[PDB]
Amino acid sequence: LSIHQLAAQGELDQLKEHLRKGDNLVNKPDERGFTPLIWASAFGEIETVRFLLEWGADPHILAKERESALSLASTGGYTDIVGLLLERDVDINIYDWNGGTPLLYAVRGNHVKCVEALLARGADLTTEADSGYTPMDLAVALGYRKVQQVIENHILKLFQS
Amino acid sequence: TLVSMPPLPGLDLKGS
Repeated sequence: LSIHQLAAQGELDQLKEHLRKGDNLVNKPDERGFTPLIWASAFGEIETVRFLLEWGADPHILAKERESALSLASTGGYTDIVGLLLERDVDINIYDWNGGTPLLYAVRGNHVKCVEALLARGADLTTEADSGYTPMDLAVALGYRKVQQVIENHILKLFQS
Repeated sequence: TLVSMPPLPGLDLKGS
């Protein structure tokens, strides 16, 4: 398996062996521009994500259509991975050409805890998808009532001590 | 075993 697939599948012992030399191979893009970290993030492989970040993998890298580790983790509702990436100062509002942001993806997947985490770290609630929907618009239109409540509780705090 | 990168979802209401 490629290093990308080793990362995706959480084959960490094998991944460590491939990386042994410790050069820029950690950030190697595949044919679509995905790094091992993006693959691990997209599959919720927390231990592999932790290892890659601690090794020094660049969490900011965008793939060929602007996909990021943060947006793919958020799409899958992987709150703990989202938190790990945000501790490395990734752009919480990263936009990609599919039209979204981490917050939009977390809302679209009904990922309550991930929405909560993104808002707690200051993700922008005003930013519309290219489709014209804000995160609240999506939550309301889709009937995701707990997501709606989480958004409402955050909005409360924005305007009150 | 070669796993497939998930898509970023559409941000409209298509497919609910």
